[PDB]
Amino acid sequence: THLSYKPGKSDDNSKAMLGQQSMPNRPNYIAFRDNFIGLMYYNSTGNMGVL
Amino acid sequence: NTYDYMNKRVVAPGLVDCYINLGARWSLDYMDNVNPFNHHRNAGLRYRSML
Amino acid sequence: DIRGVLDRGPTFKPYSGTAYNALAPKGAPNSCEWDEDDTRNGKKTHVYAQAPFAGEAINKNGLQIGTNGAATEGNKEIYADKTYQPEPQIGESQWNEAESSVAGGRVLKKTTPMKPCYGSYARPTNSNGGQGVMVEQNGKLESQVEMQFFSTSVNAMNEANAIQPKLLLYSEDVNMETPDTHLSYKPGKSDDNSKAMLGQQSMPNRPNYIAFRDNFIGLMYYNSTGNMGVLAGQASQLNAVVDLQDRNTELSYQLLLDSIGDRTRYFSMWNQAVDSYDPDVRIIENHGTEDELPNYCFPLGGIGVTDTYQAIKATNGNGGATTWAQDNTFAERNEIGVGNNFAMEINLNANLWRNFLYSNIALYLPDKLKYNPTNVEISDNPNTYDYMNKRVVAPGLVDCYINLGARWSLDYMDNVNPFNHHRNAGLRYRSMLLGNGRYVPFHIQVPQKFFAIKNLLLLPGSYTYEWNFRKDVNMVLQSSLGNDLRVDGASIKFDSICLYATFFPMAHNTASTLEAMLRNDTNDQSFNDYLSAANMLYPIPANATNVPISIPSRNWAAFRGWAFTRLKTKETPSLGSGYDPYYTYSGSIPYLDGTFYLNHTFKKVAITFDSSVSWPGNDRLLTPNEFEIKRSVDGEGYNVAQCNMTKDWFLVQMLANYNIGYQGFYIPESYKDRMYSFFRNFQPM
Amino acid sequence: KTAVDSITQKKFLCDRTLWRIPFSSNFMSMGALTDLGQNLLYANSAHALDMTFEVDPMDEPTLLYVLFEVFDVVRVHQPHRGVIETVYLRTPFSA
Amino acid sequence: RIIENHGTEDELPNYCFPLGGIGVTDTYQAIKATNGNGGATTWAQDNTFAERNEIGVGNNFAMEINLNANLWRNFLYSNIALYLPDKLKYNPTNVEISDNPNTYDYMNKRVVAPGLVDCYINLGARWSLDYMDNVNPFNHHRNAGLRYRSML
Amino acid sequence: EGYNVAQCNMTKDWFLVQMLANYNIGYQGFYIPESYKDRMYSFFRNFQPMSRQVVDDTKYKDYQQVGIIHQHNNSGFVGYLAPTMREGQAYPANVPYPLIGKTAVDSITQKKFLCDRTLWRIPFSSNFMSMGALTDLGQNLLYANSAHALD
Amino acid sequence: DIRGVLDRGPTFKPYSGTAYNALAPKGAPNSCEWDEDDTQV
Ligand SMILES: [Ca+2]
Ligand SMILES: [Ca+2]
Repeated sequence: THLSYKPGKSDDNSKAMLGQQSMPNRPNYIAFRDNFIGLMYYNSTGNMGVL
Repeated sequence: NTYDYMNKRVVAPGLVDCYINLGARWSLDYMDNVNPFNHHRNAGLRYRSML
Repeated sequence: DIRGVLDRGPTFKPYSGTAYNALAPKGAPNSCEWDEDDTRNGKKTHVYAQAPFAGEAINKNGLQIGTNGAATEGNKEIYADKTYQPEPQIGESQWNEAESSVAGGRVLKKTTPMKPCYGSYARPTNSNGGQGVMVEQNGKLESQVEMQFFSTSVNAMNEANAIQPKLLLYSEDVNMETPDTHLSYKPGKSDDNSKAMLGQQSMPNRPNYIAFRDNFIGLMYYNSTGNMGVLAGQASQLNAVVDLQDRNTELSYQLLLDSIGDRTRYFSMWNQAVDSYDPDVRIIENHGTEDELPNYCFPLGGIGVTDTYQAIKATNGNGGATTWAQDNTFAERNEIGVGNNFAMEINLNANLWRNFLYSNIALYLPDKLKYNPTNVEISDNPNTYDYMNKRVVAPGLVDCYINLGARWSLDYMDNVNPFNHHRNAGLRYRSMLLGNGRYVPFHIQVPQKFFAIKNLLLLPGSYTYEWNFRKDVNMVLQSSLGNDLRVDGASIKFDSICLYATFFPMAHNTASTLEAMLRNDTNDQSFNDYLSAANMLYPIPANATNVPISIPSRNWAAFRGWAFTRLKTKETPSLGSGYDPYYTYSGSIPYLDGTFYLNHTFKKVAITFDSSVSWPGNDRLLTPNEFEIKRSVDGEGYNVAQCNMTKDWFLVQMLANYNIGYQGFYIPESYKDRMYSFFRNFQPM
Repeated sequence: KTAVDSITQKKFLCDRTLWRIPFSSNFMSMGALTDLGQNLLYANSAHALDMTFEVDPMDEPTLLYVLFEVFDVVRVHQPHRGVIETVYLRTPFSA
Repeated sequence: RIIENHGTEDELPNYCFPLGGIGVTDTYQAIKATNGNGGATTWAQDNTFAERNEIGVGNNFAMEINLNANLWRNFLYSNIALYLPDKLKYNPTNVEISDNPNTYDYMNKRVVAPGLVDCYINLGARWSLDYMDNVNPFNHHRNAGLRYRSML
Repeated sequence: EGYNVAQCNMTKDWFLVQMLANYNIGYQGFYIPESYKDRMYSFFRNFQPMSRQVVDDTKYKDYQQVGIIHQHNNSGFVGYLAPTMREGQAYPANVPYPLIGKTAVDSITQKKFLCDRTLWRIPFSSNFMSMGALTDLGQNLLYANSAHALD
Repeated sequence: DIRGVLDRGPTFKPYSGTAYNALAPKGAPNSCEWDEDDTQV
């Protein structure tokens, strides 16, 4: 979470700070692409494969 | 580009609410040019990332 | 190809629920003030409101909110503008936010009516959102908002001019409208703003879509001897299209389009979207809800009550008995609770199920189970929109307990035409195609549906091609509820109509060869309509269970068979005639797009040639001389398929549809069994 | 444990169809022009038809929708340039 | 069969209100403004306004509640929690229970702690619980065919 | 608008070209192409028209443009320009404009479509059909015995 | 057929909302005690 409303500036404990609140961070997944696209070079004169 | 900038820029709820373009099956003009696949609802990306 | 302008009238609401302040409670009124008899007699005025905004100080100018530090008069003050300040919605920040000194707010005037916050609108009147009405003085528009200072009531106890101010309310005037909601509990007949009127409630009006029918049915005159079309050779001065009042074209095109393709997908060009209905609205799979856990709200700040307390450091005893004392390290007055924090409570799921079960079934019950309202004027015309909007239907009829745990449909709801609804997905799609407003300029393409020239390959020449179109407003359109449309005044005007056609860039000589080859006598064109049936309609007076029909002597060469069904007279225009004035229903004709529901309302049928020789012939059927469709419970040995029907009628239907039945039944293949079939649309309960 | 005594009801729904009875002698469909349609009995003589219906009562006026099934065919001929002629046949219930 | 937990979408608190809309209340009284001649400002009491009016100040009384989350828990519970293996349960307190470990009474009157499965069990992972695999998943009221046959 | 079609804004010519180049339907009257010829990356599986109406700004005599900051609906029950604790007081709402009922406003209509997830095609045929893996015009002599520049 | 070790950084979060006291009202703080300066000293 990250504080979605911070009334004060200094983080010191104070009477007002009993009013701060929160909000969950947005989700983002991360994985391997479809069909591993890009995992294998192609189409580039630099690193041509060999059979 | 990093995460926190995308996580802490806040946007007013009022821009979209249950009184938007009522009755009309329709897409928001700001959203006809934003890649609709970099979007967390995506089933394939979700499945791959869980796997 | 047609271009025109459509107006859908005043009675078109395309959404369930309302739009304005929908979160506010359905009995909460806005800030206002009304008049009470003095207690001549100087009638007094009472105020119900609150002041959310917090400011600095109050003087005879108003409430000060700014401080221009570099002002010419030192630190001159900045008072809120009376036209839009203070904003209605600006409030506090934190859940505690201890009270300020002064405060301000907005409040209506006694002149305008009072309506609950749920469903309240008033158009703005300045660039910054002001709602105060304007008045022309000296030829220029000016405002009328006027302060209303206020102050403690403790006034009532000691002290004097020490009376200082402590809450300025700004007060004005609006042009309040309630476009899509109506009153559901009005306590008094009179309208003068009482004390009790602060508790009136409002609810929204049933959604009601209006759009073009499927495949643009009704837009072109077919089967009308008065206004038959024409496609003929120009010089011929002789016709080439003939028609009778029985060739029922539109249903035939419906069925043909069913046969050679799928239907559960939509094509925008011809409005191809058949009208479904949710399988759970018609038939209820009610088995309660999952609520083993209780739900519970909580105090915005977590703990609700409290109880000051005092630190007591343990200045322990001396020798024996343990004494105590006080400490000065801590504070002196502390907030502390005891026990479980105060909490409210709600059952979640059952509320959602109950809301849905009321809203999607109960409002459509047959009219004879509803009761007029109190203290609201309701139209005396039992077809218009208002009547259907304002009757009251007891929620106790349908709720969580009805037919619990059983799969069933209510006997009241069997004969209600279930394609007139608002979850009929095809209707929603079509109504959204045009747009959600009420003034619509449109641009459409209509097919040609008469079979005898539907596919004919024309050959070179000059032809006269001409046709007629309807201007009626309940034929070419269709509602969602079934209300008339001439009453409510929705109009439609055709401006330009142009004709398009496509060719093939065939090679010259090849086309010449084909033309010469096809002009010969012996290779002409043959065409056959899909339905290939007659049409007979016979009246059925109310509360009768017997219909005889006789056909006089005639020959029957090359017959095929009988099809039949039943229809409601209120939902069927007269044939042939170009305009049926006695027609006052704009729902969905079954006779013109194939939507039948009365099929279960039959008992049996019997046939005879020359009044003495029955025709199942020769004792084939289990009953002697009659097709026993359905038996009542007395049929101790012939009910089949765990339901009402008899075996033999089941056998006859299964044969005639799928050629199954002489070797044990089973589920016929997919592609052999289409949407309008038998087995796709069979439900025992 | 305390269930009251009860009786049982049953009924079916047949939304969105037609009821069919074809003119075979075995209730099958073995080709469009059915066998009984050309038998000598029903093609070279006259006959009179009587149908009797028993239904379930209602409250508003209604219509019985009967569909006799026959053939409807059209032959279209066009000898010269820009002249088209046709002929129709609708067997019994003819024009 | 497979618990596929993504959390729930809740970025807005959902609040409930007072049946009337305005919170507490405090009597108040109207005043006017006879000029403060040569001096500050007077402050009298006008007679046109009846001298007991209702008014709240600041915001209004309100209570909070988390709709989506609450629904999800109900769910997981009612649909996965109860069917756990017998050995993960304890007898209830001060109520009779038949000793025959098969009949309905025993099958019902036991209690299973909703702490074992929560809104955070294996959160974010497509997975299935160890105790559940070797327990039949066709004996379950979420069944379709069994429901259809029971209702028929 | 004399040429647009399918209740959208796409000229008839482009619709004809697309339908022919994809499924060779278009010389016998249009209809929904069959399933197996219409896969995921097809055209007709990725074509959606849409339209709406909004409030005109030159005929509604009492039009008053309103910024975001001064817009209030559901006031006193929601936040102010953020997802935080509720603020404010009850009041009639200022502006979602009305479009239905006895009190409509002068409105205009807008139309557009969405066709993501496919390529726009043009076949190099004489009459835009798929008559063979090698088109006919590619064999036409004038294109196979000289050179030409393209623009 | 490859094998390796993958690290998705610190910005990896596969769920909407959170898992820590999800029901608790957003505003409320937990038990605490802070300091103030008494000006009457
Ligand atoms: Ca009080
Ligand atoms: Ca008081």
